[PDB]
Amino acid sequence: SLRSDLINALYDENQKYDVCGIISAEGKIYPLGSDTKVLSTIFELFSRPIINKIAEKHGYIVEEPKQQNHYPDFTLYKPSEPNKKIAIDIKTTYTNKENEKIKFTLGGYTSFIRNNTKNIVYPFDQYIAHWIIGYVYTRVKTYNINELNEIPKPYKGVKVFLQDKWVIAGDLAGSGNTTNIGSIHAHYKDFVEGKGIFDSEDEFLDYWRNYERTSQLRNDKYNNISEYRNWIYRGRK
Amino acid sequence: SLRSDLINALDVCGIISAEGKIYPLGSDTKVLSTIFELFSRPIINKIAEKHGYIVEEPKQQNHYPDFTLYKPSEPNKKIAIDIKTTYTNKIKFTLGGYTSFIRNNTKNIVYPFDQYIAHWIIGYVYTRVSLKTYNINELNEIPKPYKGVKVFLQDKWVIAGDLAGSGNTTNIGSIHAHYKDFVEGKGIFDSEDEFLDYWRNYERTSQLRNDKYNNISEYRNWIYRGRK
DNA sequence: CGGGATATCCC
DNA sequence: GGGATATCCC
Repeated sequence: SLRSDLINALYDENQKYDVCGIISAEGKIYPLGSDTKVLSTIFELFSRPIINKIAEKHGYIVEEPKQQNHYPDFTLYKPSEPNKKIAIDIKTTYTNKENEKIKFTLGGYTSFIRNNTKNIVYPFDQYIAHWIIGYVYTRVKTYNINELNEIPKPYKGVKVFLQDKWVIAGDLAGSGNTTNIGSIHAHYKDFVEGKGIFDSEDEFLDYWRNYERTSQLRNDKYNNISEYRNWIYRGRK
Repeated sequence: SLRSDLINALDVCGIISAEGKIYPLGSDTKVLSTIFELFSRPIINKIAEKHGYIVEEPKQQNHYPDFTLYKPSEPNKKIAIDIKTTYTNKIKFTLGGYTSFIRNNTKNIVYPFDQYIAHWIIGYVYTRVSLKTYNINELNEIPKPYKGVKVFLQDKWVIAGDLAGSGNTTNIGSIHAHYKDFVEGKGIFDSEDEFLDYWRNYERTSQLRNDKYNNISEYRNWIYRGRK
């Protein structure tokens, strides 16, 4: 399927290559640093061609944002069906020891999920799927092309997975002032297998559309999945 | 000097795999920020060596500055260098938080704020204009996500404005002007002392700033008032 | 854990 | 001018 093939291509290309730097028209090569700002940029760029090709095999079109700060990284769809869109977002995080617990920031919880047309390419309801391509990496002179093998890398053991956002979503925020949804805090395996805490995508969306911004307000409402469900049981009170 | 030299030392089109496949750039700003920083590190390190200065980047991620230069002899004469980028279709940059290291000497900074003697800003300005990969010899067919790019070096305090560069992330806003004013260093502050005092007492929201000051005129009237 | 840092932009 | 975009830190 579009999805099986997408995961297949990503895992293959990744388990194969390694980006080692940026290159100028003149042929000079600048190495990379081990900050997630760099690696994020790198991993997003490394994925766009693959996404494009797979999207093409399945007759989908691929569109990116025209203005920045608008979700998602890639919007796929078929013209003959402009309402069943797929949202693909590439998220990155790191690890020092291999197979350690990781967590991702999964997007704002006061934007497009609350206001159908807020900071999003297309109105929220036009998408039927929200996929996250997560990358996990381990943190470890200009150059000539003929040197492409000696340039050192600021990363190791790069792992990647694709999973539906709601599935790997957690019940705790990923950020404070930037009010981001936090993912589950787990091993790479649970992400692949989709061992999340929500039962449905409606449960996911409800919990975050009502999540209070601060622990003080949440202390009155709910601070976690257990209290959310109790909150529901009582009649949202 | 170290400064004129770097000024003097001062067309990337993709990332490359050790294999040799060239992955293009996205026409965005988070991309170019990363690009421009990577492009700068070599230049800075080459010039730094010339002057017997050590270059240290951060270990922790949310730690200013991008680069710390210094002679192993004079460890309290450190220089802070930070790369900032903006785009053109007058411009403005975000110049760093005004609630961190400028109010708390050792907060989110590689070395205690008191050990730095200069805070330089290397600014890049680009004019914003392929989902295929390419090969080394195809470099001439890859579409660029930017039409032009200007760069400048300047002291942080000289190009600082009186309005915040961001709300929830509380950044210092630069002056809102032409590239030439940046290079000219046509600021609004009279000194680095005034720049620091203005941003040290800045309130986060407008309502709180409403009974203090929200611009340079107001700050000056507030000082005369006896800082209240 | 949650608040708030890192950089830059938009309604 | 407040709050979006991505991810991290203690």
